[PDB]
Amino acid sequence: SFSGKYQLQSQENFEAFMKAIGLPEELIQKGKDIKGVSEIVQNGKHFKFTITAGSKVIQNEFTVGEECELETMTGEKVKTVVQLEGDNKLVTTFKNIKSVTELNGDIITNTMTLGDIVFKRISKRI
Repeated sequence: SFSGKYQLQSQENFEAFMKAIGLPEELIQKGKDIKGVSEIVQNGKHFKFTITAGSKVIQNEFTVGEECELETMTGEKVKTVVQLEGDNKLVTTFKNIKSVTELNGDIITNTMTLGDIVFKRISKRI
């Protein structure tokens, strides 16, 4: 069940992922200490998610199966549609990033693999 407000506990590769895409060392060292609340609201196919990322709040929505324009960090828009397996895995290919987001009980992993980089957030359902 995806309807919940999931706050960040243990963050693996924030320095290696953010410098590989295009972000500053000041916002990497500021947002590593800040535990960000990553909201997800499932209706069914529509998913309205609100990520509180450091200072600025970045909110977007995808429809499962049908094409969706989500904001990428370096650019502006990316056509990348999510497939839902088992009521737990949200799998998509973003800007060369395999975003594998599995729900295990009352947590959520977000494993964004950019080639050799493995960016693993572990955010608990709160």
